[PDB]
Amino acid sequence: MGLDKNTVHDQEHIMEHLEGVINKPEAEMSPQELQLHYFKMHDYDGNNLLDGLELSTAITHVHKQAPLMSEDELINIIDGVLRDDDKNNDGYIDYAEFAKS
Amino acid sequence: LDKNTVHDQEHIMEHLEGVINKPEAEMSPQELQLHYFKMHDYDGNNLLDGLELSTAITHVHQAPLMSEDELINIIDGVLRDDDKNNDGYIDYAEFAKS
Amino acid sequence: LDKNTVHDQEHIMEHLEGVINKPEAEMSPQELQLHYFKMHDYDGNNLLDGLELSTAITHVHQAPLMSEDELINIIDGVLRDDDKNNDGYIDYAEFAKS
Amino acid sequence: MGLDKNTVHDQEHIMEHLEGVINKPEAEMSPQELQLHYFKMHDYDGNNLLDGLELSTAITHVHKQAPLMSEDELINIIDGVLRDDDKNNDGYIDYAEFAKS
Amino acid sequence: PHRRFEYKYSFKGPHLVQSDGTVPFWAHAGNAIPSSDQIRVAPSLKSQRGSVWTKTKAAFENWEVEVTFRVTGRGRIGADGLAIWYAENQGLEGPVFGSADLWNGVGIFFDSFDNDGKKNNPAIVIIGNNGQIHYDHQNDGASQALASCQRDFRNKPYPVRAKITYYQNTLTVMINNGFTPDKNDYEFCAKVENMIIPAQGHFGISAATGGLADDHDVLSFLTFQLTEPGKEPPTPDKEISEKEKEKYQEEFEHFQQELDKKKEEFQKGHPESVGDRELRQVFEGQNRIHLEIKQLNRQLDMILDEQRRYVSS
Amino acid sequence: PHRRFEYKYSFKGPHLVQSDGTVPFWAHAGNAIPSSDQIRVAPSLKSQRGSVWTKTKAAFENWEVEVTFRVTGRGRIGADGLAIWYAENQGLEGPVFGSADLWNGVGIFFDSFDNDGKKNNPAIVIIGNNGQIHYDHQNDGASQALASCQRDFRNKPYPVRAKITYYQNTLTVMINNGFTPDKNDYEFCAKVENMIIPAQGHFGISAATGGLADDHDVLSFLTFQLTEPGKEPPTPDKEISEKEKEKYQEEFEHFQQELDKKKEEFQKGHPDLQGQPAEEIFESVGDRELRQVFEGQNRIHLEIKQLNRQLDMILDEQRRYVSSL
Amino acid sequence: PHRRFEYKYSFKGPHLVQSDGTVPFWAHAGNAIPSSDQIRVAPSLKSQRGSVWTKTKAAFENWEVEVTFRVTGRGRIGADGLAIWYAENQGLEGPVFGSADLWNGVGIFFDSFDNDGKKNNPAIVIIGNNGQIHYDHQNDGASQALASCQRDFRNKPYPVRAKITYYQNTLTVMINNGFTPDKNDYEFCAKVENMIIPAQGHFGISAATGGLADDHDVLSFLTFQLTEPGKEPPTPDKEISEKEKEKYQEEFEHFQQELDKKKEEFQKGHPESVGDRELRQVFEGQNRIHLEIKQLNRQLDMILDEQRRYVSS
Amino acid sequence: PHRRFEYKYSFKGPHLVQSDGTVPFWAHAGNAIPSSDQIRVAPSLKSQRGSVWTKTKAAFENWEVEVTFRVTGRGRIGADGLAIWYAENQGLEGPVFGSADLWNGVGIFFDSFDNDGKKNNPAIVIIGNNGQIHYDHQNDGASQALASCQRDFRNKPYPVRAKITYYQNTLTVMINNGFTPDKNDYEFCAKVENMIIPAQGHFGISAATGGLADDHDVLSFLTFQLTEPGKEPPTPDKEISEKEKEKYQEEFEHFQQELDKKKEEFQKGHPDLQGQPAEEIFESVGDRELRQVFEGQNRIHLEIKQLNRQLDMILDEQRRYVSSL
Ligand SMILES: [Ca+2]
Ligand SMILES: [Ca+2]
Ligand SMILES: [Ca+2]
Ligand SMILES: [Ca+2]
Ligand SMILES: [Ca+2]
Ligand SMILES: [Ca+2]
Ligand SMILES: [Ca+2]
Ligand SMILES: [Ca+2]
Ligand SMILES: [Ca+2]
Ligand SMILES: [Ca+2]
Ligand SMILES: [Ca+2]
Ligand SMILES: [Ca+2]
Ligand SMILES: [Ca+2]
Ligand SMILES: [Ca+2]
Ligand SMILES: [Ca+2]
Ligand SMILES: [Ca+2]
Ligand SMILES: [Zn+2]
Ligand SMILES: [Zn+2]
Ligand SMILES: [Zn+2]
Repeated sequence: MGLDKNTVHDQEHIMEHLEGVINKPEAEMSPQELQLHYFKMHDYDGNNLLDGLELSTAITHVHKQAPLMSEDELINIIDGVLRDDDKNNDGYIDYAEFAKS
Repeated sequence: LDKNTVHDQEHIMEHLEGVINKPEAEMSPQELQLHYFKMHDYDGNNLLDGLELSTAITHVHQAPLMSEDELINIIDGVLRDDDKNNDGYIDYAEFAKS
Repeated sequence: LDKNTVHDQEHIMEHLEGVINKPEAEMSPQELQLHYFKMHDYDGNNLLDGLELSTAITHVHQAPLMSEDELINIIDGVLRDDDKNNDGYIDYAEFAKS
Repeated sequence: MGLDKNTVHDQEHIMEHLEGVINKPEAEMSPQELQLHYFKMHDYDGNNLLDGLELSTAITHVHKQAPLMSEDELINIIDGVLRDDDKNNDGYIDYAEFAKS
Repeated sequence: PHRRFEYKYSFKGPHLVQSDGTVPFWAHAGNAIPSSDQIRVAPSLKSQRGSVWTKTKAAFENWEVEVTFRVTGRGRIGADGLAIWYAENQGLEGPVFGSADLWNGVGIFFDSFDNDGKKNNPAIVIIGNNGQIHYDHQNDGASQALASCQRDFRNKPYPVRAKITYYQNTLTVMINNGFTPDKNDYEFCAKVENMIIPAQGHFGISAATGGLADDHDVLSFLTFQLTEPGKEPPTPDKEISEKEKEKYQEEFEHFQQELDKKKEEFQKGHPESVGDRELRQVFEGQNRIHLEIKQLNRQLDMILDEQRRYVSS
Repeated sequence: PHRRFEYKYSFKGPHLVQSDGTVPFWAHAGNAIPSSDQIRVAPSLKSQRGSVWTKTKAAFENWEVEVTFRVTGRGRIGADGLAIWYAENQGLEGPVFGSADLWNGVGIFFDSFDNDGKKNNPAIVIIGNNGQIHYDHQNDGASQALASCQRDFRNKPYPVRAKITYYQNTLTVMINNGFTPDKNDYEFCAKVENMIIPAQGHFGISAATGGLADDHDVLSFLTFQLTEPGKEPPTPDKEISEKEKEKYQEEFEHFQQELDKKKEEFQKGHPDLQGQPAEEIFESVGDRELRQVFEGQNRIHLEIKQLNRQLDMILDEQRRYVSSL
Repeated sequence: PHRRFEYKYSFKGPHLVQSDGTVPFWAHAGNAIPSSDQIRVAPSLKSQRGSVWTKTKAAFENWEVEVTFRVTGRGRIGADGLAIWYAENQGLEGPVFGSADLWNGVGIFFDSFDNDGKKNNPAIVIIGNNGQIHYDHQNDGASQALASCQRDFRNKPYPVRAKITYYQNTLTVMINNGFTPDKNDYEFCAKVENMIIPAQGHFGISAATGGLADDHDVLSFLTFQLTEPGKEPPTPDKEISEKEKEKYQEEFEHFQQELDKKKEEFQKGHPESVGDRELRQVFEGQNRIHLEIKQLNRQLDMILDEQRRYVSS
Repeated sequence: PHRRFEYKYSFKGPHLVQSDGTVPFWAHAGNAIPSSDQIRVAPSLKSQRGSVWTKTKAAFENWEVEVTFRVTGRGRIGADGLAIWYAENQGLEGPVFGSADLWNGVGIFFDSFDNDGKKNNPAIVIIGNNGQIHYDHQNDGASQALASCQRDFRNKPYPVRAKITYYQNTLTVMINNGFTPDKNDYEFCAKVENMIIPAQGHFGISAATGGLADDHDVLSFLTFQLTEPGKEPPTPDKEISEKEKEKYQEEFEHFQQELDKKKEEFQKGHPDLQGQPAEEIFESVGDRELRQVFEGQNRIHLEIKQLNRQLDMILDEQRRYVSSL
């Protein structure tokens, strides 16, 4: 498990996340722009860079019960994401790095 | 409010210390009692109530806290036979009366 | 307070600039006199006095400062024939009257 | 002219200088302690060290008319005093240096 | 009427919190943070709800509570506010000022946020509900407000005191403006007649914080039972000749005077600020002006009464 | 130097806490109240102590830590203050700014109360202890203070940001005074050269409240690993020809433009956000003491006006009792 | 009485200093620092004396001067103070408040340092001298003081205004304590009857500073000649039918209104603080309270007069 | 390093001015008012410029300058500010802080008015100009500022002292905030390394006042020549065996003790000195705005009390007109 393609490719989760601010649900989006929407909606700081804290917030998350992941499990997941995607060893994940995998 | 609880010298001696410390181990029974009455009136109203008495009998001087029902029963028993005017307050008139 | 001293356009034209600027070289003799009377009342009292006139006829626009006696004489001559109510003040009633 | 011995040894000037604070005038003082009094009274800063400024104030001075010395003259006197008495090249004049000359 | 102190439905400093970490005879839940001096019912954080309710029920025909509290905010607008409830059950959680909706009792709400946009807030609203009416949070309960007064209690220099008295089917809310540290400086705010509440109930306080954050501290909560002067039995022959009190009072006064004298010289046996002192002097001067104007008003009223009595004949 | 963000030693908003009420990878103890936007290490109550320490030890040769905090107090005098530690053991409870004494590491103390009575406070004091020197609370630690600078960080319109950088055995503390909302206006405060610290230690931040009361919020705590430009391995041939980076950057920018346009044209379609400007959230303390004085007058006027109208009636009806008679 | 403005014995802003660097018709000497807006008669430095005196002599039977000034001090105690002289000759240098002793005229002294140690200062003292009495600086002239009132004028928020009027052998000193920016808010301070001063004399102002330093700024000095309503000749037939004034006044008002309208939109054609605004609001509120108390006093006095007229019946 | 006091480039009280009203070895121009205790470079009046420069050029490789000054203002916002220059030519008149623009040297500016509107003021700005860059007054010189620190130096209970040290081509500014009356409590403000300045230059200090008014007093200006410890020639055999130094030091100490005893037993014989403590000379600005408010009440009370007694008579005499009738 990790930053799988289907986890980002869930149109329903993206649509239910963009509600309130982006009020235009359309069930015809390509699998390209929805990954982008994921990247924009999970960058809370507005710096256009995904770091470990934002990724862990996305992975743990709260949707309405569900049990929480263990701290060691979350550490392993984020470390596996960073060790295989942060080519520039900055800690942050650029959109190009995100699109690579 | 038993007699021996208020007729002990070491508690009041270690309590008033900090502003007044006049070591005199010859206090009359009405002297240490009056000190006890003066120090436990936190509000400065020269009057004792249920809350002041409840903090008096428990204090912070280890032992587990007494039961809520037991504390309620003992303070109600104290207020029943000591209060005479049924004001909800305990004065030194009633305090020295019983 | 000669007629040509107040009936020249360039002086008030460079004076009023900074807050209001409406370049219009067709001003009536009562219009530029109107502006002259309006701006020289520094105190905002809608009234001219000796001191306001003294700073009016001198200004800072080189030429040597005028003699104290000469300034006193010319302002006394101005005040003698223009003021009618003898208040020590010059109003536009008296200003336009002469 | 300069920091002559008689200039410091004027008992009248010392006595008229210490008035107001030291009102015990006694015309029997040795030529030793009057130099001390001079040194103490001309050190306004309380640092127990005479610099050029305090010396120039003492030399120019105001006693009640007399013409003032030229600035070049005062510069020459102070530089001559400093070049022949400031042994440690500190700028300040210690009491030991004052007693040397 | 005759007032009887009730310890069972009261908390007060400076030993508010016992050794175990809770306030006696009171049950607190939510984000309440009790301490020795006061109870912070809802701290200066976003979306905070807190409530302190009595453990044992209260059975009073007529009662009077005095609540001392502060509502402190950094900004000019605060949310949501404080609430004093006399209910039938302790809700202990809900969206109506940190407590449950559909309460069966009486609630005094010190609303500080104008959800209606009518510039009425801050306000004190008395709302009664049998248990079938939902509180309208979107308009500060204006439709079901029994009575309301527009007073300010935020960022006052001294604690705001409220006296809520239910006596002979009449509920009276009197508010200290908080500008003086006097204990008996109450001003009239609101009252309602023919108010019906259950005889059995729990007292409680609560506070809620919205988008803007305010600290809602409650310093004391004294509950008094009020009884009619005629209905109370006298029960005579209980003062024990009324002579021991007279023999003891002057002795106790003398001993407390000598203790104060001892403290006077033994404070220095082994050992205010500018600006703050000036502000205290300014507030004392304003209080003097207020008192003198009130005394003039009383004098003028007496003169009016004397003139009416003179012209009556 | 080269900076790498370390997620295991950081926390930031707006999702600071999880659903179970704990800060990820951090252990909080004492009177800390972690909320979603900030961690309140010590609220405005008497005798409060709080601390948040890292769960896992950090092994960095050179590092940099950026802390955003607010210390807000009603009065002009505050107590006790804030502290940022890099220690050997997690001391989560004690008498030194809410954490234990005798720590084996370095500690930066933001002291708001001048116990020494020298008018040297508020101050930023760097104190390095091997584990054998007690903190002299009664003298603000001036005897064992490695370095100090005199700054004010209380009641500022914007959060105060501090950068503490350990690089080549030199510890540099830079303070952003918080007057400006810019996040990159740091001003130098202090530095200590030849500073020694344990190779592995726990980060932490604590706060304590004394006789006076302040609120010590911490909004973020960003930890960066600093590597020297020459010792860092380049590891080339990993950019995958760098062409797709350029091919994706303009697509990302085009999205940003489109989403900004969509937000712009739907932010006014249904205007329902109340908003909260910073002008409505900031007010000077002394000016506050002025405003209440003004309010004190608004009462007094009323007590005249009613009285005035009372005198009005004694002018009117008395005339009706004069002409009739 | 009838007032006539006199420019020859006056200085006023904002063009107080001419191009050559001196104030017109006034001769200043000592440490006076005349500037465009005000004259700093003696700055906040140790041992400073300054004075501004009139060049040409003044021959008025009755006169009235209005002096606007500020005395600002960092400390709570100031020295020495300000002085307004109507003399016979310009002393221009001396130890009596920056001016010479044995003056032949009248001097109003605003003493701010209590050399007598009686806590009377600051005070306003009217001292007259023929030219043979030395001013007693060691006790603030208590022995030779004709009149004195104890009013404060140091570090006031607004300029302190003093009206000194000599009319029909009576000198009246009226002080605006400088708490409101109103021009006509004078309060009575002192008066002396049968005061004799020479008809020929010079007006002047002066200031002196002792060990403690205060800034003595004088903003304006307007001198008015007062004549009796009956002694002034009418000289009729000089208004020129009194119709041109009525024909011109409304035209001038219309033009000034249209100029204000033009400035209203052309101020923004090409482009207060918190705390300071709050202080201004506080001082205006204090002024409104004071005005309403004065109006209540007038209403009460009118009621008293009506009651006396009624009990007369 | 080794310090030598230079009298030719200094002035200090309490005999600052001579009998002819000029400062020795210094030329003052503009609106400077040199008094015996201090030089008021620009008084609290609108549009004032003043400067005091050195008459003689000074040739120092390394130097230290200690300036004691006060900037006192009535309001919380002051203008324009103070400046200390080490230039090539004198700068008596000009638009830059009371000195001429386009100076070939170094200039330290104490700026009190934030013309840039960035809330960066008051500030200490080091500007070094070769003679071709104008001073950007509208932006507070932030574009051409070599260094800057944010300190407050207006309305302090004690004089503010600044140490400016040029040593090994590094200009270091340390500012004493003036909270404490100690003369050796300097705190670091700024430094600029590899700073180049003319070998010979004039020292000078200037002050300017804009729309708002402040008083810019200078109490002392002490200039020291700094020499390296290795380049300084020792020149031994000049102490004359050093024995008389020890033989005179204790005599000087004994005289100090005797004079102190005489002053102690004399100061109470006829007590006539009034004295002026620092508590009676210092008061905070905001507290001042409170105190006048308090005075504003002391008037209002009177207007009630008299009114009160007036109502008193209408209670009394009316009764005398009621019982009689
Ligand atoms: Ca990010
Ligand atoms: Ca990356
Ligand atoms: Ca009590
Ligand atoms: Ca009782
Ligand atoms: Ca006018
Ligand atoms: Ca006229
Ligand atoms: Ca010396
Ligand atoms: Ca030497
Ligand atoms: Ca509401
Ligand atoms: Ca409402
Ligand atoms: Ca401390
Ligand atoms: Ca300290
Ligand atoms: Ca005097
Ligand atoms: Ca006196
Ligand atoms: Ca500037
Ligand atoms: Ca700036
Ligand atoms: Zn989601
Ligand atoms: Zn002109
Ligand atoms: Zn001499």
